Amino acid sequence: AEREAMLAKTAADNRKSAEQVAAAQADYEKEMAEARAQASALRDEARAAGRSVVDEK
Amino acid sequence: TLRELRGRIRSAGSIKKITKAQELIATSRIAKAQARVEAARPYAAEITNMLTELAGASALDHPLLVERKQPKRAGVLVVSSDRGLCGAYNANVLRRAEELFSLLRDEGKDPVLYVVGRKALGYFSFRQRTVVESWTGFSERPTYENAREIADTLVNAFMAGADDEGDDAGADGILGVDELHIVFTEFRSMLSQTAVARRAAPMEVEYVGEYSFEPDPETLFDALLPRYIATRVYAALLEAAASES
Amino acid sequence: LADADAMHAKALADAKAESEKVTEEAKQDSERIAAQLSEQAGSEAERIK
Amino acid sequence: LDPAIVGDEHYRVAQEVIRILQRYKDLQDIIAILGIDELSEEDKQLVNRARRIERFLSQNMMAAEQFTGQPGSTVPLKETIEAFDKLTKGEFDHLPEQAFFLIGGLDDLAKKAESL
Amino acid sequence: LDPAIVGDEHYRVAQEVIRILQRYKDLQDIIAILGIDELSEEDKQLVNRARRIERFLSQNMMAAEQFTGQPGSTVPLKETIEAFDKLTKGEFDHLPEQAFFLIGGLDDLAKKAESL
Amino acid sequence: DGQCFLESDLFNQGVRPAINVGVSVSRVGGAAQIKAMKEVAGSLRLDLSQYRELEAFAAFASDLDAASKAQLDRGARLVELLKQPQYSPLAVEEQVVAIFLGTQGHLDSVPVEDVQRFESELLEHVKASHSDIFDGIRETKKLSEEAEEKLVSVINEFKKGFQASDGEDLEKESVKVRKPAP
Amino acid sequence: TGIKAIDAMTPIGRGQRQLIIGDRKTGKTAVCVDTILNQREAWLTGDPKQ
Ligand SMILES: Nc1ncnc2c1ncn2[C@@H]1O[C@H](COP(=O)(O)OP(=O)(O)OP(=O)(O)O)[C@@H](O)[C@H]1O
Ligand SMILES: [Mg+2]
Repeated sequence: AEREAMLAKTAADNRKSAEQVAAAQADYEKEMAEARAQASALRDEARAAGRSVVDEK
Repeated sequence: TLRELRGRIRSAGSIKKITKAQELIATSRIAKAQARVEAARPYAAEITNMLTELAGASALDHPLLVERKQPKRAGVLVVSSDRGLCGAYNANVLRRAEELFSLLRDEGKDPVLYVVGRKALGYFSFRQRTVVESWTGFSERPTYENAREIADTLVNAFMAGADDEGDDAGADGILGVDELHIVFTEFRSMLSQTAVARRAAPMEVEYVGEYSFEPDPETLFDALLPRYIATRVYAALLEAAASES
Repeated sequence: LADADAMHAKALADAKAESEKVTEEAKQDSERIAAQLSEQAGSEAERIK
Repeated sequence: LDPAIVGDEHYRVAQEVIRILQRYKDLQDIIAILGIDELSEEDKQLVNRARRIERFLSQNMMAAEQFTGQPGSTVPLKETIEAFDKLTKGEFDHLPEQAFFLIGGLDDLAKKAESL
Repeated sequence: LDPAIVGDEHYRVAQEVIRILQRYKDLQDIIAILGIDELSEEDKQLVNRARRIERFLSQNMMAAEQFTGQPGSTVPLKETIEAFDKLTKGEFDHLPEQAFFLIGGLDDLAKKAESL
Repeated sequence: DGQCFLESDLFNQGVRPAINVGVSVSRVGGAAQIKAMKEVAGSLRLDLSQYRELEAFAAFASDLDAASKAQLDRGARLVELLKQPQYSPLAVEEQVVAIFLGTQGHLDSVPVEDVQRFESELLEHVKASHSDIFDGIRETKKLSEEAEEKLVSVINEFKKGFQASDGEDLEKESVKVRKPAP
Repeated sequence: TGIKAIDAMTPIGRGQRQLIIGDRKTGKTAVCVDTILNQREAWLTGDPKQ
């Protein structure tokens, strides 16, 4: 009864490495994409607002 | 203008001449394909006679003979060529495959497919459809090894669906198919060529009405059936190539 | 299992650094383009005068 | 140009290159539209040979120094005869397409082959 | 026609329509002899789209009242641009071709298509 | 001493300048343009010419090898790079930077559909960071190895940071049994 | 010149003649307009040599 847990933990450990590294990489990609998108957006809308206020003045 | 007209005239003339030349290439290869295709008849006739004689005095029970009691899924294999300029041949293959898929969709079964050839592989790559495995590079000239390995793969896939209940793979450990189909083209005549799709996964027996076995009859039977399947698969290829040319 | 929870701090730290740097760059280029367009507006105002 | 006062080596050099170029012009539009896949084995090998010859004929000139930074080169006659015989008999069909463009000499060809 | 005077969507849609029509005109020479069998699907899709759009450019003006005996129609520009964007998207490709002859708006398009 | 040919077919294709590089030529050569331009760019017209010739020649080829596919990709990147919209004045330093990044194959990773925008992005970042390199050009009219290394490091860091936004009639087969039907 | 294609393709040096030929609706006036507007930055500095 001390050997089935052996294969169970071996199988869990063999895949947990890949699962965790994939999760970390996906989270990094999502956060960097969100940051770049928000910064680029902010830039475009700020340029549009400046264009509009310059037109008004 | 003048230069454009002269260039187009020379272009079209040479195009015409070499289209005739490639037509001659096809005509020349037609004779070789026709000579090669009819060389496997005696082996198939002998093996079919052997199977008839053996199954006459044997028990009728086998996984490839018995049917799955439930309609889970159905496999299919599609063949094609390895060169273009074939006209509507590949279009005919795609229409027949799509119509067979439509007929099978009436039962709601999710089917699986296998492909042979670059053209069909690319066409299905462009579309949103899954592919298990592809074979390419021998449609111009096949052998027995590829047919044998394809038959082995199909047989193992069919056997791996013994106890696939629901989504459970059971003791098989992998989801297995329950039905197989083959779509190809037949050489009716020099100008008559049509696509034929047929089902040959589960054997069926018909009694038309009306020796000694050194080894075990069932051993001979289950050693025999895979050879028959492989021979059918091999016989399909040369027919397909001849119709293509 | 002990090693599993090491890189998450790095991920959070780099996410924070990326966020602050991109906000800084957006602020800087926004103010610069606004100032340049305002200067062009002043130039054209002088031109129309 | 005649075998009367010049060796016939030059003569069949010229005949080989000229017939190669003529049939290449014949098959040009076919390889352009129909596709290289339909040509025969002899025609495919000949078309490759004609491409090799066409690429090898170009050569830099020192008067192009103000236009291109690569300095020009000069080659004698006998070595060119030997190199063309080697090309037209069909031993240099393994070189890449770019390896035959803007070549000083045979040793320059070897150096550029070793550069790729 | 200029983006400084016209909306960006109008400019982009016009440019895309011109590009598609120009590509079809370019391939018209080759398709004239062989057809569609040799042509790949990646161009068959644009061929179908181009045929559908160039058939959609037709219209039934009032001026034909004494020739075909049918009333004409008028369309606001916003409806025109939105319909052309939808058509360029490829949503309408499943509909039959002969449904796009002499039609006024997209609602009449749908009604005629469903009527057959 | 030199002329440029323009055609409407290229205009409708999408190339806004719509200049045909196959025929256009200048007899004065590169002696007029700056030395840094000559060092950075050379025989580009040739490379585009073999690219166009190869595209016309192998439009219907059944099989392509690695060299041909690589040349096709490179020429596609270059031909899409050179396009410029109307009313877009530019300085010489930005032009030489764009040509330098295009020619060295650093942009081969990005798919075609985003090759343009990415360029317009990077020109902005260099404006605020490491701007003095531009300054150097203005007083050198040439590139230095240290400045080139700084530029390549900066573009590598940016491309590491940057992300890509794209990417019945059925027959049966049976067996005959002589045994009478049960 | 402002357009990168011309300078990268066929450089223009002072004292040299260049020809522009094309059909209608091509945009050949745009190149001249671009060059003329580009000259302003050069004329910003007061040196007669520029
Ligand atoms: N880079 C560009 N991108 C997009 N549109 C452009 C570009 N350059 C020019 N155009 C447009 O192309 C058209 C060219 O107009 P233009 O008056 O220059 O024509 P032309 O062919 O020189 O003929 P002409 O002077 O005889 O009237 C205009 O509509 C202009 O806005
Ligand atoms: Mg004009």
